[PDB]
Amino acid sequence: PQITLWQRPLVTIKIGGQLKEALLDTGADDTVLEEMNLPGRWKPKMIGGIGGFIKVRQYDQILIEICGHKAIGTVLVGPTPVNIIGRNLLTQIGCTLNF
Amino acid sequence: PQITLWQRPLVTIKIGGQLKEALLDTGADDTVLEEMNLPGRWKPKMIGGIGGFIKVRQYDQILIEICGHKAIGTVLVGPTPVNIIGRNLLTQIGCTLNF
Ligand SMILES: COc1cc(CN2C(=O)N(Cc3ccc(O)c(OC)c3)N(Cc3ccccc3)C[C@@H](O)[C@H]2Cc2ccccc2)ccc1O
Repeated sequence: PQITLWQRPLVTIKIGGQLKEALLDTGADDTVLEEMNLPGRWKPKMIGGIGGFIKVRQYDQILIEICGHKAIGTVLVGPTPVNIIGRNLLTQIGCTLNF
Repeated sequence: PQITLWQRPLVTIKIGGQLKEALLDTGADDTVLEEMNLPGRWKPKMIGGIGGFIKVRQYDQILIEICGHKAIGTVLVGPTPVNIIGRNLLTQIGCTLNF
């Protein structure tokens, strides 16, 4: 769909059998979700944002359905205030910026 | 123009006579730029990001040219690692997210 930016670009996602709302974030290279019950192995990683860095658990090959569209990619899970869908998954659902 | 998201969405901006590159960021409510010379009065403010909070100076009614489109709005200046154009100015240049 076309999303104007007068309010935050929030979308419903289904990940690990759970329903969540997440921000479509063109400034984010990675997808990072708040702490959740997600199965399997993960590697430690660190990401830096405004205000500093956070330690996240990195899961690969995770299925996410973002507004009905399936995608599989890396998901970082950790102490973010907001669920973020970043550019690694936005390219997969064919999302563009237009002006 | 239409911008796909395989690379960071960076654009040239002109602000206070100086030329800079900035990220088009739909996850950012506000525009925050690295420390720069900027004329005027300002109010201290704090913004929260992924690793925590930073103190910024808020400048109102600042002219910014973003890819040859002029906009006037609030600009926050402070210790961000990247120049961020957030939704307060993205709606002014008519930017939409599409998928
Ligand atoms: C509430 O408004 C604002 C919020 C921010 C902070 N914020 C961040 O901390 N991240 C960091 C980041 C997240 C995920 C990544 O995958 C990443 O990699 C580049 C960086 N970036 C900006 C950034 C990019 C590169 C380097 C440093 C910073 C994406 C933003 O939308 C936003 C995400 C966010 C929104 C709301 C709450 C928490 C985080 C900035 C400006 C604002 O006006």
